[PDB]
Amino acid sequence: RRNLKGLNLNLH
Amino acid sequence: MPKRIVYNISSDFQLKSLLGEGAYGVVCSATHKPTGEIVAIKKIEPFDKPLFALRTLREIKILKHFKHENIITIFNIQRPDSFENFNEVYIIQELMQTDLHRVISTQMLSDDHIQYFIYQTLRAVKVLHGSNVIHRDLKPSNLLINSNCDLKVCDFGLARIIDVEFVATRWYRAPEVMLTSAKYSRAMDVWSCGCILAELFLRRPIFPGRDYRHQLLLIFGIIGTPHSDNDLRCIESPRAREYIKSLPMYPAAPLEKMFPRVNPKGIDLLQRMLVFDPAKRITAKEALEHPYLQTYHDPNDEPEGEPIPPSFFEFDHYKEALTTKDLKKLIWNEIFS
Ligand SMILES: Nc1ncnc2c1ncn2[C@@H]1O[C@H](COP(=O)(O)OP(=O)(O)O)[C@@H](O)[C@H]1O
Ligand SMILES: [Mg+2]
Repeated sequence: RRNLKGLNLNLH
Repeated sequence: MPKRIVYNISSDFQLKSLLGEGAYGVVCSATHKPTGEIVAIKKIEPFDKPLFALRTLREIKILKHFKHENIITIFNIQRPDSFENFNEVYIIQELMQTDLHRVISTQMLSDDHIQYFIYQTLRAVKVLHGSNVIHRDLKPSNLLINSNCDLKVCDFGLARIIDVEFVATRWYRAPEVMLTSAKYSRAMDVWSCGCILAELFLRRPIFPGRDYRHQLLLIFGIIGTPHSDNDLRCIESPRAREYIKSLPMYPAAPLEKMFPRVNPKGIDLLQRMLVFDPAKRITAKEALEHPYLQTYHDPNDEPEGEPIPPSFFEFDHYKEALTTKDLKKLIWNEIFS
C-alpha cells in the first residue's frame, strides 16, 4: 500500500 | 523436486518445487489441485525428541496468533487421519517467491529497496515486541519476499515470551547474548535487524565469525571495544568481563568513511542498532520513526500488538519435562482449533 515508487525485483 | 522428498498428505496436493531443506523443516511449493492454488507446505517430524516438538508448537502458536502483513500467513495445518498415524506436521502457508538471503545474493538493490525491506522487517518486529514476543532468529533467510517487494517474517519456533537447543546463527547474535546468560530481550532482535540492514548495504554479512572468539573480535572491531565500568554495566559475569578486557582496544569504526556511497541516514540508523549496551540500542518503534525510513513511516499504520502472557508457552515451564506424547497432544489441539 505504501510501495509509492513501484519498487520491484525481476525474479523468475 | 527430488523423489526422496515425501509428504504424507492428501493426494489432492501435487508437490512442485523444494524450497528449503534442513534438519527441522522441509519446505515445498505445491498445487492444491481441486482449487488450483499454489501454496507453501512446511513439513516437520516433531516426535523423535521433545526439542523438535517444542519448536513446532511455538511456531504453530505464533503463526496462528498474528494477523499482520509482515508475518507469513498460515492457511491451515493438515489433519492427520488418526492420532496413532500422526508422525509429521504439515503447515500450509501463503506461498512467497523467495527469501531475502537469496535476494541479497543475486540482486543489486537500490537504496529505495533497502529502506523498504528494513521498514517491513521492523514493522513485523514492532508487533512481536509489543506483544512481548522476541523472535531470536532474525536473519535474511527468515524474511520471505515477493517480486512486488512485500516482505513477511517466518520461522517462529525459537521465539520466547518476555518474562540441547537449536541455536540461532552466530553471525546475527547480539554480543550480550553471546557473552552472558543475559535474559534474551527485545534488544537482541534489534541487533539482528542491524546485522540485516548492514548485510543489505554490504551485500554480505557484516560479522561472519568462524567461532565465538572471532565473532566478538569482528563485532568489537566495528562498534568499538567496551572498556569503562559504565561500558560494561550490562555484563555481570566475571568471566565475561575479563574476556572483554583481554580484547584489543578498538575505537568505534567510522562507517561513513568505510562505506561512503551508503545513504548517510541509513548509516545513522545502522549505528543506532549496533550499540553494545542493549538499554541504549534503538527500539523497533524508534527505528520506524527514524529519518531513513520517512518515506514509509505511518504512526497510524504500524500495529503495536497486545501482550501475550508467559502461559501461552506454559509447556516450556514444567517442573517435570513434558513427554513426547504430551507434546503430540498439545500440537494436535492446535491443528484442530
Ligand atoms: N511460505 C513460504 N513461501 C516460500 N518460501 C518459503 C516459505 N516458508 C519458507 N520458505 C523457504 O524455506 C526456507 C526455510 O523455511 P523456514 O521456515 O525458515 O524453516 P527452517 O526452520 O527449516 O529454517 C526459507 O528460508 C525460504 O527460502
Ligand atoms: Mg529458517
